Amino acid sequence: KFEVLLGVYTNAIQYVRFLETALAVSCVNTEFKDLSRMTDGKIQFRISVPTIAHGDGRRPSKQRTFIVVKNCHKHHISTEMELSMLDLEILHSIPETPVEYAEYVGAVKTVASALQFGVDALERGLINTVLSVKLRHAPPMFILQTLA
Amino acid sequence: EGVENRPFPYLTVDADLLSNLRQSAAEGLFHSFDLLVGKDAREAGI
Amino acid sequence: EADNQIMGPSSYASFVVRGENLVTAVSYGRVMRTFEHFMARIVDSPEKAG
Amino acid sequence: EADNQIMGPSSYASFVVRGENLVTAVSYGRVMRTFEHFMARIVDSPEKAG
Amino acid sequence: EADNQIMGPSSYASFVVRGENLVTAVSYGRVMRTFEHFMARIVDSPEK
Amino acid sequence: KVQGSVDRRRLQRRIAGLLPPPARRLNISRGSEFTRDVRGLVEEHAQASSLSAAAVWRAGLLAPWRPPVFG
Repeated sequence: KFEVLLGVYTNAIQYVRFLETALAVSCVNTEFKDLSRMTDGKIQFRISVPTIAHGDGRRPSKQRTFIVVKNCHKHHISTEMELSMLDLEILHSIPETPVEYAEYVGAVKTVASALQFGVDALERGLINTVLSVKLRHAPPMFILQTLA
Repeated sequence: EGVENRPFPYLTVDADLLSNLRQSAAEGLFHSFDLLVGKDAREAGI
Repeated sequence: EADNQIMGPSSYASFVVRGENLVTAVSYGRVMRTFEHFMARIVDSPEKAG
Repeated sequence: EADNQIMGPSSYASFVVRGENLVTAVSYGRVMRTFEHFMARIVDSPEKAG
Repeated sequence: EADNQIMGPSSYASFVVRGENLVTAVSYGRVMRTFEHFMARIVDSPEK
Repeated sequence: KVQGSVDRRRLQRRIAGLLPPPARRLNISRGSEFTRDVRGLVEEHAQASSLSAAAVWRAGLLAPWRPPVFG
């Protein structure tokens, strides 16, 4: 007699989205759905600098105007979710006996759990990379105490 | 420098961008900038 | 705490490429942010400043 | 001579920078010819072989 | 030319179909059709 | 209540697209279960060898997990 053996599965997960945290206050999020195709980003500012007409004869700054640009930072995140072929080959067929109905719904729960963990891994990786982007462009406090 | 001097529909925002700017840009906070003073402060020809 | 919750956007901003952007993406390989605003501020009302 | 005159065109087939082209003229410095035909190729039913 | 480069053979009466459904099977009106059908099979795959 | 950076449906259909095909069973038990397997085999060879879109689709669909030699 071949006994089927059931083992208890758990999903110790906290469903966190990037719009659920307060970190998204710092970031205006757009979903450019083709960012693998972008080679580079660009954004230009054209600051016109006004001056002060002065009574004393000084060398007058004739309409200074800065044109600065800002290149985008493009970095990808990659999770590596595994999936065994043993509970994958039974996903193609249909059950007709209750042992096949047991192992098929076990395979379905396995691929659905490991599939939604990859999404959660990408969300946590998204929040991690946003936080480290905010860390990388961050001077310490004792510098901006005087430079600001 | 990668700055394009082309004319543009420059969207006008209201934030005080030039808060201590010239002493910042002369020291080179920006990776690539261009200062246009006087006759070069115009729109370029197409 | 002075407050317990803050309002905010429920979904990400949608910026997909339109037909004009795709043509500029196919031929020259250069996409602008808002092609309708560039058309509105160059070839629809250029003298109307912003 | 089998003929003494030929039927040819009467004016130069002009082409000026129109509206849609002017955005790419100003922002990129890259104008194509017959932009509308490119829109007809890769936006309006691009599944049609030429 | 005894005829103006025209021959009218009844040989090309049965190979008007057998040679045709091979060159029209890759004529981009069926390649897109077969690939859209396979895309429909792909969309039919996970919903079960 | 809110929207994630990934939709589950797109990742689901991408995994369903990049899935390997199932290995071909061949029931030697019943002839009614045998004729369907041999019909699947001849249809597989037909759509894998005929000059159409089916051949290049199945050729891209194939993955090459080779077993090692044993002493």
